[PDB]
This record gives sequence, structure tokens and C-alpha cells, in this order.
Amino acid sequence: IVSVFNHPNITKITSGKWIDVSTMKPETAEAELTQAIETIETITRGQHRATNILIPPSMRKVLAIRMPETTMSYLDYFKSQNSGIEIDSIAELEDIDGAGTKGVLV
Amino acid sequence: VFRLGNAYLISIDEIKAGQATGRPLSTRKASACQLAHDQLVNRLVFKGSAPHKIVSVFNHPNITKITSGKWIDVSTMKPETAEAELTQAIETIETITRGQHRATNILIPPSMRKVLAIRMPETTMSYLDYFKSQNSGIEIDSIAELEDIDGAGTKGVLVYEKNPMNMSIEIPEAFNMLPAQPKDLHFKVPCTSKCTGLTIYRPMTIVLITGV
Amino acid sequence: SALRVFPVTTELSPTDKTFEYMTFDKVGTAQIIADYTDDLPLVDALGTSEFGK
Amino acid sequence: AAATMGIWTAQELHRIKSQSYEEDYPVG
Repeated sequence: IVSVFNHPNITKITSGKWIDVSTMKPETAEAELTQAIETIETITRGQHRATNILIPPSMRKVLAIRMPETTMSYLDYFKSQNSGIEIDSIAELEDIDGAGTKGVLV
Repeated sequence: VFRLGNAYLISIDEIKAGQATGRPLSTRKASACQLAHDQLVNRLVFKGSAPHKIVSVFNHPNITKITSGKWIDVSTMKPETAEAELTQAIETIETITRGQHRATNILIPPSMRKVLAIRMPETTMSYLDYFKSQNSGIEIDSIAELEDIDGAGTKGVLVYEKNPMNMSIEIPEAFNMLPAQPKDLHFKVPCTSKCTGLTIYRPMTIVLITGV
Repeated sequence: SALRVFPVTTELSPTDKTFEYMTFDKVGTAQIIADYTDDLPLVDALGTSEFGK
Repeated sequence: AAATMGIWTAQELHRIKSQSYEEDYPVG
């Protein structure tokens, strides 16, 4: 029986760390999410579009940093320009390979 | 003008099996036949053939071409060159045509949508919203045929006015299916149609930006 | 959250041990021809299937 | 080299799902 993360014919994207050692990068997350949203639409050629996202419950803290000089946050702007997508967190994504490797599902 | 054509074969046992199972083969083969003609027409319009001496949209001699600085260099994206180049291309058509023609349409590759989504340094609205506000009347759309315009991976952008008096595609004869010509316990159904290509009539209403 | 985040279907009856689904596609081409032509391209079709337990 | 198999065949416990999938080829 094949798991969700170990299936051969799915698209996998290697990502730069959202939190390297201890510093947080709140701008790579948006870029990677937009790229992952684009890949599904481009490959399925308009029949299929992403509708849900599942992130670890700490990148939820990551995506809460406010814009440098605005009232809104990164999550609010992302949701405003990507209406229709719901973001949620589950605790099963904090260990994918068994040796501490987080992941995100789109 | 030019002419196209293709065909398809089928037997009698296949027909009888298709009737008795609710999954005909003739309909699928005919659909493939029509799809082939439509795709060939699209290829003629957007790429052209060298031996037949057909010129594509991007290879017309007497059109305006503008080399551009990369909107995405290696990986860094530049929101501010895109707006400048679009405004310059909009102004060029009006200046050259001396007020008769104005740009109404823009076509970008489906990554420049990501480019034109960054928020303006000030406020919350993106560059696209400000561009639409200051350039009302122009409609922006994206197609996937503008990412490999030459065959070596160089994206391009088209700014033009749409009017049947400036450019045109014509199909003097539609897709037709001649009656089947039987052989020993099987048939042969030929198909044919005609097409012309794309002709630019006043080649000063199109501006091509190369290298985006 | 396995059941909440993924759809649940009820096609299978209790006594089944397997199931199967099928897909199809198409193949063809076309060319620019002149009159008095006997060479014309052809089209075809093909399917497949997969199983489960 | 005789027959030993069970009463029920493999096709009496088998389900073919109603939907089938067809690939899309946009014209352009």
C-alpha cells in the first residue's frame, strides 16, 4: 500500500527552508505557493485548479508576519489575490519521511 | 489560399461490435479527424511553414519590434519595466498611426500574470489594478502560444488593435466528410477542408515586444 | 484528519474484493495536400484500465 | 492436474466504476 507522500506519479517540489536555522523567510512561502498553484493549472491545462492547501501548524505562525509598511498581512494579500482557496493545518505533515522533514500539500 | 485533408478506416465487425456495446469507434475517429484540421490551422497561424513560404505572426517584416529587458532576470522579477514597456508600446501605435488607431488588446505569456501581481510599493493594490485604472478600455489576456515564439524559448508580448480591416483569418471551405468508399469487408472515409492563414492589412497596428 | 480532508465514496458493496476504472485517448494528424492525392493521414484510438483491492 | 478451484469466480466479486476519464487536447 502506497502512502500519500510516497506515490511515484505525483509532482514534488524541493523548497528552500521557510525557517533557516532560526531566521524566518516570509517571502519565499508566497512564491512557492504561487508556483505550486500554477503547476497544477498548467499541467492539467485548465480542467483542474487547486482549491485546498495543507501546511504545518508552525508555518501558520510564519505566514502571520505583517507587511513591512502596511496594515494587512501576507496571508490576507495572498487570499485576496487567490480567492477560492482555503488554507488549513494538520499535525500529520510535521514528519513526512520519518526523520523530521515537513511538507505542504496543494 | 491552401487546402488540407486526412482520412480514416473502419471495418464491418467493428461497426457491429460498437453498436452492440454502446461505444462506437466511428465517432471517436471523426473527432480526431476534425481536431487534426483545427490544430493544423492553429499551427499555420502561429508558426507557419518554411517550404510553403508561409510567414508567422512574429516573422512579419513590416511590424514594430521592441527588444526588452528581462521581466524575470534569472529569478528576480522586475514589476516596473513591464509598465514602462506597455505604456511605450501603447503610445507608439497612436503616434505612428497619427490618431487613427489605438491599442485595445494585450496578450502576455502565462507567467507575466505572476509578474504583474506584485503589490505597488505603496498602498495595497497591485500594478495590474493601477494599469487598468490609468489605461481604461484595454483588455488584458494571456495565451500559452507566446512562450516559445522562435523555438529557443524567448517569450513575447503583443499589443494591437482588433478590427477585421487590419487583420484576418479565412476558411473558404469547412470540414467535410466525403461518402465512404467500400472495399472487401471494410471502408475508407476521406476528409478535406481549406484554409488561408493570417494576413496583416495595415501592419502598423501591431507591436511585438521580444525577450520578456 | 484522513476522512475530513479527503473525499469518501460509497460505490463498493461489502462483498467486493476488487474494482476497476478505464480511460481513453486519441491519435491523429493532418497535412497540406493537392488534388489527385492518394496519400492521406490516418487516425486511431486506444484505451487502458487499472485495478484496486 | 485436476480442478480444485473454489465455487465463486473472480468476476462475481468485482465492480466496474461508472465513470471513465478522457484526455483533453485544446485546439488553441
